[PDB]
Amino acid sequence: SGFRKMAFPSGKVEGCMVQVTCGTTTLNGLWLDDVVYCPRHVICTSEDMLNPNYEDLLIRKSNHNFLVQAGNVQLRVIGHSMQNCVLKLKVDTANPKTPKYKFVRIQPGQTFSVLACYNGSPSGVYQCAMRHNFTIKGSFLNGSCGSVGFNIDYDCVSFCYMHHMELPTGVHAGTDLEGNFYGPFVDRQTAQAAGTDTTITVNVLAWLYAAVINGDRWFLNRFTTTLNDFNLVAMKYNYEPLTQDHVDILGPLSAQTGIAVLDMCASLKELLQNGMNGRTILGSALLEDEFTPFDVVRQCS
Amino acid sequence: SGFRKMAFPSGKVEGCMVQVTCGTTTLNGLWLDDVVYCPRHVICTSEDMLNPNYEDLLIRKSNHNFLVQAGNVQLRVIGHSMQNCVLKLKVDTANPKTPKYKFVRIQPGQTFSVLACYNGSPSGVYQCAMRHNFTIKGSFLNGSCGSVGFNIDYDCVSFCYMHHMELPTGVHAGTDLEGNFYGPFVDRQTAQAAGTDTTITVNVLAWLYAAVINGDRWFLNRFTTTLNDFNLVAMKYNYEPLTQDHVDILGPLSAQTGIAVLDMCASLKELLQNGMNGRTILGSALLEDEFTPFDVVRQCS
Ligand SMILES: COCCOc1cncc(-n2c(=O)[nH]/c(=N\c3cc4cn(C)nc4cc3Cl)n(Cc3cc(C#N)ccc3C)c2=O)c1
Ligand SMILES: COCCOc1cncc(-n2c(=O)[nH]/c(=N\c3cc4cn(C)nc4cc3Cl)n(Cc3cc(C#N)ccc3C)c2=O)c1
Repeated sequence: SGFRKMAFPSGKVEGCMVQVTCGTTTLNGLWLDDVVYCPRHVICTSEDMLNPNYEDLLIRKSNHNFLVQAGNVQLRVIGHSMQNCVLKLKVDTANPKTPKYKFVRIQPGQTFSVLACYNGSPSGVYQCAMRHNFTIKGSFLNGSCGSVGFNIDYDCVSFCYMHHMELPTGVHAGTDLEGNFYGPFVDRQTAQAAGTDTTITVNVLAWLYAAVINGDRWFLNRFTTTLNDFNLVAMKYNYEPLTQDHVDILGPLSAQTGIAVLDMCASLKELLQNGMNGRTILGSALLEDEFTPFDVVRQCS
Repeated sequence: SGFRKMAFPSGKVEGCMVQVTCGTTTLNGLWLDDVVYCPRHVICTSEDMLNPNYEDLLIRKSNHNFLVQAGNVQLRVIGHSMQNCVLKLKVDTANPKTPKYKFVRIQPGQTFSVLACYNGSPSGVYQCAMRHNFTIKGSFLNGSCGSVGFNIDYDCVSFCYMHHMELPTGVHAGTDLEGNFYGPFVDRQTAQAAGTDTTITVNVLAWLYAAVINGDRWFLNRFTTTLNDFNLVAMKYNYEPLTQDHVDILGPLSAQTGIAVLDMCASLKELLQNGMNGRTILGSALLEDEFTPFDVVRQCS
């Protein structure tokens, strides 16, 4: 029993973190086979960071301008190129610790583990969700750029996020490992703002099922509702509209608990309209939306 | 910016997890140098588990009754002994991945990372705190016995917890790595109950400082209080009494935020007496007590 914000074991990724330095600008990189991936912002000097022309800055560099350190071992850079907002540094040694891996792009509402790193050294691991506005609410300090987000399935690491910057609201923006930003953000020092966000409804319902599996039942009721009346209430509370595919994905949890999906939606409507009255669910006093149905099944089955 | 429940990177521990099987009873073990540590309950058959005499059960075993598997490699058991509630299996191969390590026992209110494992295979990592009643609120399913809790300091893994059982309330009990239980629990199938718990006050104040560092300020006030009037309110809300050593430990966070410790205690008193009024702190609607001052400093500095 129990339900926690659980990350994937981080070892497979720890073995790929390195430090990349260009001049006095430094950040983290990801070493897979004989390639090091990192944010292209590393080629910026202090005066370049406000409004850089990255093609211009890159053509003025050569391989020896990039110092890559894996532990204490310096890796020799033998090629460089730019791929969207990521730099690819070809090195003369293939990383012996390379796991099986994939570069995947994720959808809003999906979760992943983040390995926060500084100076190429991993410091901590936690779970994140990609928000509807394509930001993540991470925990990153100065020097964390190039830290990666990932999921693990059968020894295969699917990398989905590399961290670039913090926005003024304190949330985080980055790219997939192909260098393409999540959301309408650019790697320049402009005051950029995250768009409006919404609550991920299917995740809240998955978490309510997790609560039932773990013995919190107080929010259940004999009421039911229709999908459209539920969505009429969701809209009023800034919740994503629930779709039939969402209902479908919740099928397994519904079966294992014996609470029909639209019944649990009736529960959620009541919770949105009346609050929790000093009561908690799985140790939380608000409705949690950063657990996917898959996350719930993994921890509760 | 940002504040998350952050675990230590788990790789150093992943390299030490193995599976231990005795008859048809199986669980996880920890392989360090040429020794495998695991819960002694593994020597119990189904009929032994209710009321076992472990000395009797152990003397009836020989080395070949223990099957230890590290990945697909079977490790040959060459000695066995019992140390309190842990079994030590000497194997003929020293684990090449052994990190620098220590066996330490922790105090209520201290936190640690848990690497949840099944069949010797790590599945997830999360942060836990040792409660005042010596339980932890973990996330463990059947087969998780032998999973370990740890902290990491400068490449040294301090192991502090090995998981044994779930109590009827769904919280978790286990031992230090010397085999000595945290709390008044025994490794037998008796209905055992966790004693009363309290809220860890110094941790709540540390978390309020984390909130200020991250820009949540709404709960601050010009009020102040004395330690004893604060404690008079704490007692009423089942909070641990705050001591001068706690005030001392909060010194650094107080300095970096410029909010005196007893000022923040005035804030906490107001929060306990009036609640939060639909407002949140660091994304939570209740007062969080599983972050130590050290945890806060690590993530916010
Ligand atoms: C309470 O803490 C508040 C700060 O927290 C943070 C959380 N996440 C990230 C950061 N962060 C950083 O650390 N560096 C950071 N620029 C840098 C500054 C540097 C100074 N030297 C010597 N070398 C440096 C390397 C970088 Cl890259 N930029 C800005 C940024 C980074 C990238 C990338 N890639 C792309 C575009 C931008 C505008 C940032 O946003 C800070
Ligand atoms: C929603 O889930 C509810 C269950 O969640 C859990 C969370 N934590 C732990 C458990 N758990 C388990 O997994 N096994 C478990 N006994 C076992 C049963 C087994 C069957 N075979 C084939 N082999 C087994 C090995 C174990 Cl050890 N015991 C009980 C227990 C274990 C130890 C140890 N060491 C010492 C004393 C006791 C009484 C337990 O409490 C279950």
